[PDB]
Amino acid sequence: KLHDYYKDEVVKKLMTEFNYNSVMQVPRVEKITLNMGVGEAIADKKLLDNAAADLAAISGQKPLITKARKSVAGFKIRQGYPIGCKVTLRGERMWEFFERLITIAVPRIRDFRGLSAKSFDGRGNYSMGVREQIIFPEIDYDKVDRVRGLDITITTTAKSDEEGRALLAAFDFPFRK
Amino acid sequence: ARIAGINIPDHKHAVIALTSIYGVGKTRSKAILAAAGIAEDVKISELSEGQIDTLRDEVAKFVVEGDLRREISMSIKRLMDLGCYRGLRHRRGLPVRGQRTKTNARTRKGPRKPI
Amino acid sequence: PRSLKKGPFIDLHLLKKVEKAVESGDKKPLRTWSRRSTIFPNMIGLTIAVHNGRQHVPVFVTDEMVGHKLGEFAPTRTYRGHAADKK
Amino acid sequence: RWNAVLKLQTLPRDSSPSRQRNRCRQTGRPHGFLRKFGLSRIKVREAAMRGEIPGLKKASW
RNA sequence: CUCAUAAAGUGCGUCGUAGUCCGGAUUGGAGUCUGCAACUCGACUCCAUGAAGUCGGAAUCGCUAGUAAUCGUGGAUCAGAAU
Repeated sequence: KLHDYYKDEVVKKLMTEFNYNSVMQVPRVEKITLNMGVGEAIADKKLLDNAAADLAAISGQKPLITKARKSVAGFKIRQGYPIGCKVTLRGERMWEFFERLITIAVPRIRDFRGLSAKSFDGRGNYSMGVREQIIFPEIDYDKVDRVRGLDITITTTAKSDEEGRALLAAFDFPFRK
Repeated sequence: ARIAGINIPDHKHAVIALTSIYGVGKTRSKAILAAAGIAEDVKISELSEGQIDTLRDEVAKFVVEGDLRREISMSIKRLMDLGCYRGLRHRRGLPVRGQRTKTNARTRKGPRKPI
Repeated sequence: PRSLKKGPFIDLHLLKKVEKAVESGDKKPLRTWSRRSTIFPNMIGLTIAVHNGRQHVPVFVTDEMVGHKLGEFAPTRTYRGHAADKK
Repeated sequence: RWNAVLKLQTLPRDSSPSRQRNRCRQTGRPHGFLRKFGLSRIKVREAAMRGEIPGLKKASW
């Protein structure tokens, strides 16, 4: 489908008129980490239930509850307290959630902007900023309690501000200046 | 029930139940309920599933949450970067006096505080 | 030890015209020489240019500015602020 | 302004002699004056308290 | 001619202690005005937010029949800020 052309066709073009180098380095595989919103503080013994219960619908498998390394430091932390809870995997999956994410349902929220501020400055990891109420084609319209709003990241190994983001604005819009 | 920017108005009348939204209040409560045709004397636990639906779509079209707060920050940053006393007033980190405040003023401030 | 009681000093010249432009709204930026005058309501929304001694600088009067003298918003000296002059 | 006080000019502009208004003598305020004294409402008071105005006296109660 | 609506009463309804449109403080935004001005000192209120309370530590104050408690109005002083 519309995802294979981005690693054989629309990858050499964005490396000829304003690059003049080799074929590699720009841009591979390697897993992509998907963090979760801090569940701490919000409430007590709960939320973890509704958690992994909604994070298992958009994707497969269920998140794992892992603790930190038993090593007290200069902070209020006990020994044996579930924190973090992260699980990232791939192989060929992290390719489709880049299609049904930025094509439909958007523009189709309620008050979407269009112009984004300069996220990063001198790095590779971009940024984001989504609200709590979102409408997706893979979610029920009336049966979900407590709307969830998780961010979106993307790991890249760039060297300069330019030469990049030119691939982001190649399928993921809008983005005015 | 769920409506706009994550709101949990439970065990309340359809009226004030919305008067808890930083966006809408009393006036907006009677108007929204009169346009959607909903009893103002019915609890949020007695509201049908079809009544809440027609209430979310109508209230959806409004300005609330962060997107609004950021506009406030920008409005406080625009006059802050300029030579306006008001902008410096928001900071208040400027000299309140008549002698200098930059240096030699620990007689009123006391022990040097961390930057 | 400020003092104005009930006798504010508004140069009779820069006060008569500012009222003349009130006939139907306001008028484009004006220029005054005597900064000794004090800012007041009638001068709200208008853009008065005070003389710093060399040229006239546009000073958009505001309700929060009311009470202070026009000269207070017209810097005499000129410090380049030898720096990135940010903020 | 010294220009706005063109009333002092006996000969009016294109407008008929009716153009001549009044303008106070002390302050020069055209707003509220007092023909009899030719002074504004804010000057007739300051001049009254000083007593510089003969025959004038502050009404009591 | 206006300030004036007299407040309460009278008739009807709400409620019985759940922070629930009950209680309205505080705070954000918009905005009129008296005033030559109201940032510190204003009145009022549109818009939103909406706490402390369910009769509140040691102590202490006014009152006995249309009286207590409680609500609203007028006037003297006064150009004008009179809880």
